[PDB]
Amino acid sequence: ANFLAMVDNLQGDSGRGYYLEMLIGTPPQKLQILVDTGSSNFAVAGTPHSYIDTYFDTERSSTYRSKGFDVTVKYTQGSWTGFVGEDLVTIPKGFNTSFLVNIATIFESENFFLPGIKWNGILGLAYATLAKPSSSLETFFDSLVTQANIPNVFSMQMCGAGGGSLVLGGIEPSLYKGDIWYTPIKEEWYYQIEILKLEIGGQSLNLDCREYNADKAIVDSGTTLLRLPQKVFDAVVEAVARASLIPEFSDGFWTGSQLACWTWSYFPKISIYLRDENSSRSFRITILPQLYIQPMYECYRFGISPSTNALVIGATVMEGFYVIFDRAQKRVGFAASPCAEIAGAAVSEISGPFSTEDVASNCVPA
Amino acid sequence: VQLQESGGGLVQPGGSLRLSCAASGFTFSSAIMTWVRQAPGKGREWVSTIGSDGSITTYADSVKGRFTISRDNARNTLYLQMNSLKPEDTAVYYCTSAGRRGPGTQVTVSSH
Ligand SMILES: COc1cc(C(=O)Nc2ccc(F)c([C@]3(CF)CC[C@@](C)(S(C)(=O)=O)C(N)=N3)c2)ncn1
Repeated sequence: ANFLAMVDNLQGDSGRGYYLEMLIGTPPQKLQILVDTGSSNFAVAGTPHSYIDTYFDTERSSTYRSKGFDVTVKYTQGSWTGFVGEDLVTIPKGFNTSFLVNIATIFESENFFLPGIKWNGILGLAYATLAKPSSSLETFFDSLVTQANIPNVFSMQMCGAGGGSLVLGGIEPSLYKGDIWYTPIKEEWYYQIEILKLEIGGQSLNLDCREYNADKAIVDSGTTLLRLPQKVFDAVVEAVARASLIPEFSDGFWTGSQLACWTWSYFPKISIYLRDENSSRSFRITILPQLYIQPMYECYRFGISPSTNALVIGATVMEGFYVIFDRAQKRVGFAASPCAEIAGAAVSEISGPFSTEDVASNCVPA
Repeated sequence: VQLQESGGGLVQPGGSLRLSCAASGFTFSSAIMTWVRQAPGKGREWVSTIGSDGSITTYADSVKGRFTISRDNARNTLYLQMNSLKPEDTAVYYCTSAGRRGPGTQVTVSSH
């Protein structure tokens, strides 16, 4: 593997996700595959669909083999069903050889391929636990780690706020400056991490830290927004409104039903505290208004939404950071992304250490 | 899931072994299977992979033409036929599938 060749291997179509070019089958068919740290299947369009240009035609691959079963995956908003097979895959921007992987080829879906989207498959980079139909369906990354002799680590940078980089097998030094801070992976399914505190404009929300983890707090490149459990969401909104020097935001702005338009110093920074590998210490990842008041008269949408379930550190936040998914050492690293700059200003910050003496030893419900 | 390798040994250069791996606790007939090797002080090295029906096989350049991967789905067994063995093939050989591995089997190739 060549990590420098992986720099800028992702394309991003402006608020629609980051995708990697992958070559599948013999002879190779080129697909555009969404990078998704919140799921664990490699799935691609297998039939024509209104909102995709191309799909993987298994009949044109001499090396494709069918496993003889299907899989149906259901999400909150949508679903797909596909045949499960095996075929050879290459990642031209990073690797010089092919690898034998499991592949789901989608033949029906509901609200999955949306209009104006540039990808035609998904690359789930989470753990075996989440794989469907079961954890015995070897994940793409597990196949790659073995077959490509890379470390069990990958890292991701998103540069859309200012494309991006998926570095499979390690950390590319040219993608960050300053320090990488690591937080433990609490549970290996999603990339579940422990949130200790949220601070808006330097003021803590005064919630029990369990409110941040109640369902789970995860890092998910396949989630668009920063998604917060309703009670946490409500507290954030109240704090941003109190701290913001403009007269008022509509209720519709906060729920995403209305845009705010103008023809930055008046909006607060938002910090998320994460436990260090040493439990007495934390670090904070901070986003500036430019990352959560998102351009769409220049008009803006709120980059935070309520969750009925998890606290999801999605693209809203990942646009600010180089994120290291260090599976080998059961930790997630953060460093501020040099590319996360707008109008000459960094739009994210990282700092530490801070004491955790004021919070419980376990903020995950137990 | 359980993987248990066997069939390693101590051989002369130019020698041969047939490694096996017994599998249980999952549907072996649907699993991609892979052999890896690891010698002390050296990097982990992929050896060969075989698709679930056995028809698709891939090999590391370091073993091409000397080792052959195969499987018997009815017997839940993966194999590695190893011919023309060299000192540099000395390693623990292990089987891996879906992020699990067996404990491995030692292969030592020595003229002594
Ligand atoms: C900045 O713009 C975007 C767009 C997307 C994007 O379009 N993502 C997506 C689209 C379809 C889909 F189906 C999934 C799944 C695949 F499993 C399901 C939902 C879930 C949130 S999840 C934990 O509920 O499984 C996820 N991570 N991935 C993700 N991502 C990130 N930034």
